Amino acid sequence: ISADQVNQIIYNLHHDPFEILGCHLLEEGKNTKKWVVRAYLPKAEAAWVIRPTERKEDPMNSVHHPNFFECIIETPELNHYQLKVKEGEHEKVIYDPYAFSSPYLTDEDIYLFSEGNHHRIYEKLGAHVGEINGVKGVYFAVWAPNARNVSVIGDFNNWDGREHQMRKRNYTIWELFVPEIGSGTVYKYEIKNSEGHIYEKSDPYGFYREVRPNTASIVVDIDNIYQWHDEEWLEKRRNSDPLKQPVSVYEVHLGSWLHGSSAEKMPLLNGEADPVIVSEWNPGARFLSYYELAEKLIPYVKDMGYTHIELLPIAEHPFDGSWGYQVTGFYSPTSRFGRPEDFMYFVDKCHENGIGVILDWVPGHFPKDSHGLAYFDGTHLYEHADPRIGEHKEWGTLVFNYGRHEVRNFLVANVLFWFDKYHVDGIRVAAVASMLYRNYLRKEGEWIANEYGGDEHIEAVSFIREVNTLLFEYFPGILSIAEESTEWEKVSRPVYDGGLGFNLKWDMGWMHDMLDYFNIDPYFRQYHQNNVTFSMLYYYNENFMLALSHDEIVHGKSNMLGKMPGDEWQKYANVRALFTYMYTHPGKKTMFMSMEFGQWSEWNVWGDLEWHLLQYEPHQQLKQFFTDLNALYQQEPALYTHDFEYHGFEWIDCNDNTHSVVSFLRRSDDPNDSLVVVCNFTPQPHSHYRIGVPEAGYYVELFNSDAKQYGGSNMGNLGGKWADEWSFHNKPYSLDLCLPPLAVLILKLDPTKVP
Ligand SMILES: [Mg+2]
Ligand SMILES: [Mg+2]
Repeated sequence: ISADQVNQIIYNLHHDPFEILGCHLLEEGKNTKKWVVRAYLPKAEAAWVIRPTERKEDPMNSVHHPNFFECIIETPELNHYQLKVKEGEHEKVIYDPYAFSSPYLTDEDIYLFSEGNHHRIYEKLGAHVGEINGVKGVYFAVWAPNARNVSVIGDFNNWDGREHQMRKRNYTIWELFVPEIGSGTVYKYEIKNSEGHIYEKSDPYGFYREVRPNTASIVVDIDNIYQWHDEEWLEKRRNSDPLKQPVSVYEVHLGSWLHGSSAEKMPLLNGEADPVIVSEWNPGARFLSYYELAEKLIPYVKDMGYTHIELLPIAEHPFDGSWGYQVTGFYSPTSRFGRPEDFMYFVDKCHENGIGVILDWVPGHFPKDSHGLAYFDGTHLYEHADPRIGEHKEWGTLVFNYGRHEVRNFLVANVLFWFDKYHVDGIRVAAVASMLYRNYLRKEGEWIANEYGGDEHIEAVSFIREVNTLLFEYFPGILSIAEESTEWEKVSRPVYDGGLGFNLKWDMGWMHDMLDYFNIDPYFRQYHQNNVTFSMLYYYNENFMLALSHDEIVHGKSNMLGKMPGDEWQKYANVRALFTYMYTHPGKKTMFMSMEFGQWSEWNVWGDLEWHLLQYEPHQQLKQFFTDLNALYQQEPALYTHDFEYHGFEWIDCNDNTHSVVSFLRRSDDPNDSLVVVCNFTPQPHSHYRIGVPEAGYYVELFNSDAKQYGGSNMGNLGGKWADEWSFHNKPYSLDLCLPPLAVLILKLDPTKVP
């Protein structure tokens, strides 16, 4: 490029920057092509083009002006890239703002979509505000290859689409530009199938929707509604390994954390909306907006000291009682809580407070609701036609055809969509078994094996591996968390080693062992010491997340206090002992709303949590317990730097089944950060209980779950204990400890204490 062309850009004299900026073909070789990417990046000193799917990074060179950058790349196709921009000490990674000249589908878009490789198809499919033939309007496009006809109906044509019949491109996608209409436009697709049957559909790629039980899609100017402030958070995440840092997740169902009064409007960011009544049964109650939740949920979580909030599915879903797991609008955050920008505000505010956001994502199935993806164009389009692989008959739902390119693309681009437009920090997928197995909840003779005569769902395994590959390439440093309940191997291992590509797996065995153990009368725990210790035997096969989730405090299982035996005092002690053990055991941490203040009742999705309990000392003390334990967890490297290395854990002794006592070390990089954990899982206090420690010195009582401020009896070691030179548990030195009842101690050598 020439200096005059550059100067025309710098000084805003150029007639169309898209001629010069973005990705331009220079020449074709035999096997390859020469491309140039150009960017105008004012205030940037340096820049790179990332080809994340190819594992490649090329520097950009300043050309004629310090803020005008060129990068020449030889590669057959350059569809998938990001710009890295350095402004002083700070780096951001972005999509090229000059990637798309035109709002309409190109030959290239349609080709990539057909191969299932359009990682940004949601820029072109759906509804987009744009300019065609010199007029501002909205481009609509939808995949419906077998439709006889498709029309856009909406507010703008009184739901009569005779003048808004769409144009079929390449026998696969319907499009229409509509002039003068913009964001706020309420619309659906009217489809005639091959039999002449006419019916209405929500926009599969729709970015916003009316409030359930209404189903109309709404046009969003998704790139011009919110100003982000989280560049520093995103830089930090991209440049960190979340496996080497503290992850304590507060799991939340947004619709049932806290309700407001339905007698006022729902405040939004710089706006308001009609209240959304939580139900006909509880009509005085409304949901909080994403905006109110940003003002109330985020400081609450910040004060508790959790690192992450995990949301039950917020993709648009018709029925409250699905909890979100039955999705019909994969590309919009539910309108129950306001608008897309309100949710953007919520993620931005989490990032300002140093809190990450994980989404429950549901690529496994979708329900039969006629507004949604089911039998979309008069064929099994999104779902496989054979019900032996295309229905979960026990659930009444449909299974995506993962082998069909445009379906794979729908889902793969969907997971990227939440990281791109909503800046989320991870996903969790429930019931991965449901996807992995051809015989899942199917009886003999009602399923067919794969082409090798196995039960493995080959197309699903392949899909899951592509999701995790692309996710970590485009957004390094995220969390991809799986719950898989059948002992499938290498769930949280890289795809190159034959894994599924998650970086964490819920330890469901650990959950079952812990809740079965603490449910047992203390006298009888001696028959069940294996519940405490067994899960360290398979621990190193995956990167485990220790999750006590929503699923464990519904459907007659009781909330945590209700699972515990004894009087009120012992029930609380049991909770403190379990959670202190969970926070000191190797693995990341997940717990669900209500567990942190001792809600007695089960989680009820039709109401909000029992906040009135925090009027009373016992609930308050348990919340202070969790607050201090989260604080300890972020402050003690040995609790998080080596969760997944042998170095990080060693049993001291775990053979005293008779007294239900176990003890272990946690270690980190610095030997002086080592922690001695001692667990007493009966109400029998011990005056003198010897534990081997690795070195002489004073061992501080860093934490004691029986402290009086947690609702305990306040027994312990009055600040700490000097190690005797007294061989015990194959260790040179030992502590003569007081063990409080139904309690866990954490002790740390203070190597600079005065003898
Ligand atoms: Mg009509
Ligand atoms: Mg209530």
